[PDB]
Amino acid sequence: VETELGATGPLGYWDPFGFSVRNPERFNRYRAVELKHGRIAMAATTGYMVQSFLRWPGYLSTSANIKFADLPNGIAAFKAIPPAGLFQILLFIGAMEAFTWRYYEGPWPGKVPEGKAPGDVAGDLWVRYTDPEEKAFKLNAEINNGRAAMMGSLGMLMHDHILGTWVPPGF
Amino acid sequence: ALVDSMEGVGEETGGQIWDPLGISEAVSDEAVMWFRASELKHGRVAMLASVGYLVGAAKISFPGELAKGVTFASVAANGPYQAWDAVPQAGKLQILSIILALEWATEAKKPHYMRGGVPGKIEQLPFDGIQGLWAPKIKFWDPLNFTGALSAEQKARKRKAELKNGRLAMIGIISFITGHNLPGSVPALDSSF
Amino acid sequence: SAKADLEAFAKECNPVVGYWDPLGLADLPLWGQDQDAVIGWLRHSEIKHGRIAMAGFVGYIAHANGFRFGGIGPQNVVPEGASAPEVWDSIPFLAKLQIIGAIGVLEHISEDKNFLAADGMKHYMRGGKPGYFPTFSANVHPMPLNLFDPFKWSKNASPEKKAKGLVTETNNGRLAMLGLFGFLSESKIPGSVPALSGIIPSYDGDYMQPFLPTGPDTSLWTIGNLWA
Amino acid sequence: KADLEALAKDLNPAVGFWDPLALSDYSFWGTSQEATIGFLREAEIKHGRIAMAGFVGYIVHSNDIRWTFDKVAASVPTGLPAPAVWDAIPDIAKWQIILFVGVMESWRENKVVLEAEGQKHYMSGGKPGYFPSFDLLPHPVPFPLFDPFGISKRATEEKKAKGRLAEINNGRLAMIGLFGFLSEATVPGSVPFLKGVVPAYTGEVMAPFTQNIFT
Amino acid sequence: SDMEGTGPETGGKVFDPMGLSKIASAETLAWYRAAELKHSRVAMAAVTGWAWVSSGGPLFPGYLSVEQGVTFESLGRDGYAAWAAVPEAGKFQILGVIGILEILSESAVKPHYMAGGTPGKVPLLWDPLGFTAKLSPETLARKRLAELKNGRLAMIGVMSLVSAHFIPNSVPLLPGS
Ligand code: CLA
Ligand code: CLA
Ligand code: CLA
Ligand code: CLA
Ligand SMILES: CCCCCC(=O)OC\C(C=C=C1C(C)(C)C[C@H](OC(C)=O)C[C@@]1(C)O)=C/C=C/C(C)=C/C=C/C=C(C)/C=C/C=C(\C)C(=O)C[C@@]12O[C@]1(C)C[C@@H](O)CC2(C)C
Ligand SMILES: CCCCCC(=O)OC\C(C=C=C1C(C)(C)C[C@H](OC(C)=O)C[C@@]1(C)O)=C/C=C/C(C)=C/C=C/C=C(C)/C=C/C=C(\C)C(=O)C[C@@]12O[C@]1(C)C[C@@H](O)CC2(C)C
Ligand SMILES: CC(=O)O[C@H]1CC(C)(C)C(=C=C/C(C)=C/C=C/C(C)=C/C=C/C=C(C)/C=C/C=C(\C)C(=O)C[C@@]23O[C@]2(C)C[C@@H](O)CC3(C)C)[C@](C)(O)C1
Ligand SMILES: CC(=O)O[C@H]1CC(C)(C)C(=C=C/C(C)=C/C=C/C(C)=C/C=C/C=C(C)/C=C/C=C(\C)C(=O)C[C@@]23O[C@]2(C)C[C@@H](O)CC3(C)C)[C@](C)(O)C1
Ligand SMILES: CC(=O)O[C@H]1CC(C)(C)C(=C=C/C(C)=C/C=C/C(C)=C/C=C/C=C(C)/C=C/C=C(\C)C(=O)C[C@@]23O[C@]2(C)C[C@@H](O)CC3(C)C)[C@](C)(O)C1
Ligand code: KC2
Repeated sequence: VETELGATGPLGYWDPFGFSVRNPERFNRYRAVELKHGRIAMAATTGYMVQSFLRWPGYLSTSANIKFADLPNGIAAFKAIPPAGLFQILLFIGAMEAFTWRYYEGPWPGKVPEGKAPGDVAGDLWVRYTDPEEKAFKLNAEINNGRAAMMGSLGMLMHDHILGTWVPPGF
Repeated sequence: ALVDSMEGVGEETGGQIWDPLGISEAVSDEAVMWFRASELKHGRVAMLASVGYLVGAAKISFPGELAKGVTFASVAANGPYQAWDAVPQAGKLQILSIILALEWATEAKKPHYMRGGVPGKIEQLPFDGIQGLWAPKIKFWDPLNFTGALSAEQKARKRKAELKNGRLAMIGIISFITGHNLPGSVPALDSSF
Repeated sequence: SAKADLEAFAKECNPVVGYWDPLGLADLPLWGQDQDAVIGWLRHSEIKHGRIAMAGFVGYIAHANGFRFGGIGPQNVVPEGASAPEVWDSIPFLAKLQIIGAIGVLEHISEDKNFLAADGMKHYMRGGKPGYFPTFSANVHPMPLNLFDPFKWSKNASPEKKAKGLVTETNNGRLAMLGLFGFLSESKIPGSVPALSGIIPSYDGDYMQPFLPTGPDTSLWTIGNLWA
Repeated sequence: KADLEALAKDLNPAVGFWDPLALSDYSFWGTSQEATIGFLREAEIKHGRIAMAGFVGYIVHSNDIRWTFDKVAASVPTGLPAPAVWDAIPDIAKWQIILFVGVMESWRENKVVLEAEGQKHYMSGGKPGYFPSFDLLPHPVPFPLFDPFGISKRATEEKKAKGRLAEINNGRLAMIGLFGFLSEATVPGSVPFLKGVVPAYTGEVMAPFTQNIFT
Repeated sequence: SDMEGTGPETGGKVFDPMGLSKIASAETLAWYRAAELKHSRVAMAAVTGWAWVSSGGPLFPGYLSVEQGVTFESLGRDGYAAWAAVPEAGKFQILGVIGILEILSESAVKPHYMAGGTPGKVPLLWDPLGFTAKLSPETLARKRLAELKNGRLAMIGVMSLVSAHFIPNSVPLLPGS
């Protein structure tokens, strides 16, 4: 599994604990888990940075008298969302993952959907890169940006739970 | 080595591997050897910590004077929680310097425990063979050769006892600190901890 | 061999009752120590309890009547007539300490493997005779006369006579334990033993605490009493 | 083992195997059917034993009957039929009782001590409610729980089987009786027979300790 | 194990009720004997000092430290009270000489008692005049056994003195001070 995607940077194939050398047949599940984590992390990092200088106009509920511009930046912004809005967000995520972008087949654990690639959701109406060098570069860029976004989103979460902002002190 | 041929097992959890999270079979042998070394160091540190916390909570201080002007009982007047901070700065410096030297010397030895050594077998003389450094031949483990009258089977049985006691000591020292921090968490630990 | 000997001794103690073990302590491995050692410990402890109870009954009679030695000794501090629970209440504290120490020395000699192997004997748990006392013949400095037979008039006894003596010893020991705790129970709670009502006065101190109501600290030693 | 449930005829004729809520198959935690009914048998026997002991303890606590030299006799001498004198006990003693029960069950259900005795787990082909003896870590420990004096060291298999059937039946009836007592203590409901005038533990019977312990 | 030390008053056998052997090797038994011998000799010196000073003795004639105001007779007759009256320079000198002597004893015997050797045979500080330079090997074992017995008795002696000083009326022959 040393020649697969993600083993491109200065470290080559970097598996210290050896998850995929102990179980080489478990690489596809780990790749799907990493790809979902990376995509959620890119969305989270972009939301963290963009909510600081961009805010929607108008109200959020028009019943709890809560504005888009009144939610501060972060965890407290998710606090001030009304319970119906939280229910709708969870319904959107559940419908988005259980049926539309389905990362897992199988009864309980979820292997990989058929003979597709790990993280090969959406389908049909999605850009399919030909020219395998370009496809390999695009996929490796996706994976590496996902990993960097995981670390960044974790750091901003660590900052937000001990401050009022995700910006570290001194910045 | 593999987690199957390892001295943890124990008779309490049915005589098999306790691992309910599947950690032992999800990683390679090098990670398991690192985990065994970390568990053994944790257990020994926790045994020392549990005995020291019990002694400091019973207010059993040394007879004499810690620093010139500072009594052992003056530091141990409060509980073990407010005790390390009452130590003079030079004494904490010397203790942590000796611990630093011990860790560096035991890690800089021939066959590392992840590269051919035995995880948890600390070398008897960590400060021997270092160029420009002379230390007496006091052994780190057993300065008195207590485990020289022991056979291989007795050594294996006492290694099993060491592992079980280290696990119990980790639970106990975390129990002591949590019982001080969160009163009423541990029913036996009354006030002076 | 263990339980068979136990049945035989119980049958000789009483043909009617025979083996009476309702608790079944003769089947319990007391320290994971087989059957032989457990029954040896049980027989040795029963014999020791019976001997101590017989001696205690005689001593209780002697102190309740008033039977002092004479002068100078620890009897001089004990008042003339205080009942037997209170004569271990007025002797000096060091007298009680030295008495208990000498009893412990006797127990240790009765258990020390040098003394037992001197006169060809093993431990009662390891396969020796329960209740046997090795004579003295290892104690560095020589001892004048033994403890079981001080004047040695029982050296001509047949083994059958010795067995009947052991059976009588055990029966008398059991009955003396019962009598002595009749005395001790009447000294604590009234109306327990109907026969002993009004004879034995009540006692307030604890019987199971040796130095409770500890005695005084007096020096009865004269001539060169540098320990004032 | 599904047809091994024909022992309910021996427990009581006429009313044979009676399972309306058909728990006979109902795979628990993905285990097999025989393991599920082994769990059911062991849980039933444990509930019956605890119910019988709780019934006797209920009678004792209602009729006072305290220890002679116990210094934890500071509880009130009147006392609710039972749940207040449990509540009047200090919390450390209740915790020690609960930890004792947990230690003894963990001893009962360890497969090392069970197979050393010669008998497997109750969901792996073993008799439910066995409780093996003490091959403990260095601890002589005289007297196991079951027949410590040895009242049934020798016994025919017919007598043991009859005792097992009697144990299950008396356990069921003691579950019914003990919850009749607890019902007459709280929102009476057992006006038939009135159960013999039990005051009323206004509180919850299912509320151990005086403090909530945030759990 | 076999060693020296045993003799009469025990039956010609080893004395250890609590075990404290059968967990000991040759190295551990050598440490046991070295610690026993050092404790024994220190205790013999300690009883010979406390007994001489407290009971009687002419005491050392002179002054003890010409500058500070102390006299040999001004130290007193008590053991612990006179030790505190010894000046700090004298205490540090005694402790430093003892430490230098023992560090050189550890670094001077090349078959170390924990690595061979004979326990209790420290270099120097024994007979400078060679009183035992002609003694037979059989007689020397008797003297070593006598040293061990007298040392154990002296250990009990120093602890009796310490107990009598700290908790009064213990050790009944020793007085209240
Ligand atoms: C951090 C300390 C530490 C470490 C490094 C280990 C490491 C190990 N243990 Mg171990 N153990 C510990 C603490 C630890 N243990 C404690 C405290 C107990 C008592 C409950 C046990 C009880 C125990 C048993 C009974 C067995 C092992 C076994 C093993 C080995 C295989 C399991 C494995 O791969 O897990 C790798 C482990 C880790 C990578 C550590 C993960 C630590 C997580 C992050 C902490 C989670 C704790 C959580 C907060 C709950 C804490 C509450 C608690 C205080 C009550 C491995 C060498 C098995 C063995 O030796 O078989 C050969 C075995 O049978 N352990
Ligand atoms: C995690 C380990 C640990 C830590 C961090 C501490 C920390 C502390 N201890 Mg402590 N202690 C420990 C374990 C520990 N102890 C153990 C295991 C014991 C039982 C022996 C004690 C007994 C103890 C006493 C009696 C006293 C302290 C005191 C103190 C405080 C002052 C520092 C000091 O002089 O320590 C000294 C600590 C030790 C000497 C413990 C020995 C630790 C080493 C690693 C073991 C050496 C092995 C060997 C058996 C030692 C004997 C050598 C032999 C040649 C005689 C400090 C808060 C003092 C206090 O209350 O505050 C002033 C004090 O009077 N400790
Ligand atoms: C501490 C004293 C003591 C000891 C160690 C023994 C020991 C023994 N007796 Mg024994 N016995 C004693 C006193 C003692 N006896 C007394 C006082 C009597 C007269 C009542 C008897 C009458 C007797 C008979 C008739 C027989 C034995 C036999 C035996 C042997 C086997 C039975 C057994 O397991 O122990 C016996 C059981 C115990 C010692 C139980 C221990 C005491 C418990 C734990 C405390 C109970 C206290 C409680 C207040 C008592 C309430 C009494 C009442 C309400 C029932 C064993 C060597 C058998 C034999 O002959 O073998 C040679 C036998 O058949 N005993
Ligand atoms: C199984 C349920 C149960 C529970 C939760 C309790 C709970 C309690 N009992 Mg209790 N008890 C029970 C059953 C129970 N009992 C039974 C069945 C009996 C009759 C033997 C008693 C007889 C009893 C007495 C005489 C006293 C208590 C007391 C108490 C309270 C203090 C704890 C204590 O010392 O317990 C001690 C209770 C036991 C050791 C009995 C439990 C052991 C098993 C289940 C039954 C006995 C087995 C066997 C016959 C043992 C021989 C007798 C032996 C106890 C010496 C506590 C509220 C004390 C109290 O009221 O304090 C305020 C008190 O004085 N109990
Ligand atoms: C219709 C919905 C489409 C959704 C998908 C989408 O929109 O994807 C768009 C997309 C590409 C694409 C496309 C496809 C996806 C291939 C297909 C699409 O066409 C269709 C519909 O098929 C269009 C197309 C071509 O565009 C790519 C999006 C990529 C995205 C959003 C990547 C975020 C990285 C963030 C990082 C690396 C953060 C690092 C954070 C780091 C390194 C930190 O440490 C943070 C830091 O704070 C810390 C902790 C402390 C501070 O002091 C300092 C800083 C601030 C540094
Ligand atoms: C100068 C040489 C003599 C000195 C003597 C001495 O100094 O004091 C002596 C003294 C008083 C005195 C003094 C005088 C003598 C009157 C005069 C002197 O006046 C001066 C000089 O000034 C000193 C003074 C005041 O002290 C009083 C001595 C009193 C004494 C000797 C009291 C023994 C009790 C035995 C008991 C209680 C038995 C328990 C029961 C026992 C031991 C057992 O049941 C043992 C046993 O169960 C075991 C363990 C296992 C079983 O298998 C076997 C048996 C069943 C057997
Ligand atoms: C085979 C081998 O060699 O191993 C040996 C080693 C060893 C150690 C001796 C063994 C053992 C046995 C022992 C002694 C095991 C000890 C176990 C022990 C003593 C475990 C304490 C847990 C305390 C907890 C979890 C506290 C939780 C606390 C929680 C969850 C909370 O925060 C409470 C709360 O959250 C709730 C619940 C709801 C919330 O709304 C409110 C809050 C936040 C307040 C073995 C395994 O038998 C054999
Ligand atoms: C409720 C009620 O009404 O009941 C009443 C009844 C009653 C009776 C009034 C009560 C009582 C008190 C009781 C029961 C007292 C019992 C006392 C008892 C049973 C006391 C044993 C002494 C044995 C001795 C001294 C052994 C000597 C042993 C000797 C001298 C020897 O060893 C020597 C010897 O053996 C050799 C070595 C071998 C052989 O050559 C034979 C001889 C002898 C030469 C109670 C308590 O109030 C209860
Ligand atoms: C309207 C109506 O219906 O009535 C009302 C009112 C009323 C009547 C009050 C009610 C009630 C309450 C009731 C009926 C409660 C019943 C409680 C019940 C039936 C409680 C069993 C305890 C069993 C024990 C303790 C067993 C000990 C067993 C022991 C001690 C053994 O060792 C057994 C032993 O076998 C061994 C192991 C070995 C053998 O060799 C020897 C023996 C045999 C000795 C109702 C029914 O709820 C409702
Ligand atoms: C105060 C304590 C005490 C009392 C009150 C007491 C009472 C009686 C009675 C009257 C009821 C009889 C009839 C009797 C008889 C025998 N006693 Mg006892 N005896 C006491 C002490 C000892 C001691 C210390 C020993 C001993 C023994 C024997 C033997 C020898 C058996 C044999 O050699 O086979 C016989 C026949 C020795 C022995 O070995 O017992 C295993 C032994 O060591 N006895 N003993």
